[PDB]
Amino acid sequence: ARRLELGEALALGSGWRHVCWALLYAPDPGMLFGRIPLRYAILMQMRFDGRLGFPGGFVDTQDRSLEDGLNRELREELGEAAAAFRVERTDYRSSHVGSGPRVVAHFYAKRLTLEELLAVEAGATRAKDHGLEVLGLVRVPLYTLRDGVGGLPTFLENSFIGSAREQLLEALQDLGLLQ
Amino acid sequence: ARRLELGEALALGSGWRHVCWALLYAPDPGMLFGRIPLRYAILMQMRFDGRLGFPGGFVDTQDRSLEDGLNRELREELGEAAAAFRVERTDYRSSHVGSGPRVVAHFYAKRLTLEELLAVEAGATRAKDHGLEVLGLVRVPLYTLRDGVGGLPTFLENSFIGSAREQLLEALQDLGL
Ligand code: NA
Repeated sequence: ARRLELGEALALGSGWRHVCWALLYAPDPGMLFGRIPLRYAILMQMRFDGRLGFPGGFVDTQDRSLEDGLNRELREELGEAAAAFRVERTDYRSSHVGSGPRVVAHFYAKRLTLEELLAVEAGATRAKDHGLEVLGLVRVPLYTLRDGVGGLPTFLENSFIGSAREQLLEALQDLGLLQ
Repeated sequence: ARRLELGEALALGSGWRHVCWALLYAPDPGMLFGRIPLRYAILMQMRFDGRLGFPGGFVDTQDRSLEDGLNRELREELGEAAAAFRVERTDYRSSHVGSGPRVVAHFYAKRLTLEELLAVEAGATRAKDHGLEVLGLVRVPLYTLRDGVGGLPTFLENSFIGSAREQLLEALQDLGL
């Protein structure tokens, strides 16, 4: 897909929709079976349309900026625990020309505490969106199991919204969250 | 993949292993967007290997029964709120046998109240397996969006464990989908 600089993405015409996406993650010393290290807890969401994506949403008229809407979309999607933290410009990573009509996507990534992250998993089922535009949260498995396939490689065979799969890969590399 | 009656599978030597799956569902009057009926809320686990499947698991020998073992497995995976109900032999649907691995797979379905099922979802992250063998719970979308693609058919392009996708399609056919 077509990478764009943030400023050129804000410059696009009035017929463009802007959509904001957050990778929310925290460190995880946990060990699966006491032997495979999780390394980090990273969240993704099953969308209404059967696809895996990131938390976020379309920025609306009364949004004074990308971040105020992003955070607003998160609270609607994840519930009150999202209020504990605020995704900010420093967390911004990239902007992409999405798919379909005139849509451009902004990708953020925000390190939390494991308690913060867990507190968002635990309340996510009382949110406005849940059971409607949102079907379920899952953690991205960062390990590859003994048969060579189960874990991350298998998990990437799933359906992703737009280009989420590519943004995820890029972010695990840039943030060093594998190997 | 062959189909077996229960007593046939229960006769088989002790070294054969047993795996038991439960499809938990509940009527959901909900309307997605105000326009698309949900009909039923059904739950699926995303297992540790990246594959989606029903809650369930292997029986160990401290499990007396197919059902104790199944019901043991659900408490571990979904938490305390699984105790609201017990999956019984009356909810048995079928059994299947594989090629290579010597395991019989038994399939169950258990009708909940919607509040029962939401308590299972709400309580799910305090379950022992959460963040280890279970990565999270999804609902199954039973609709198809206008495009013929978004919804159930895309949900079906995910990766699944074993006979889950099939077991789901089987259960949807009986329910009136
Ligand atoms: Na599991």
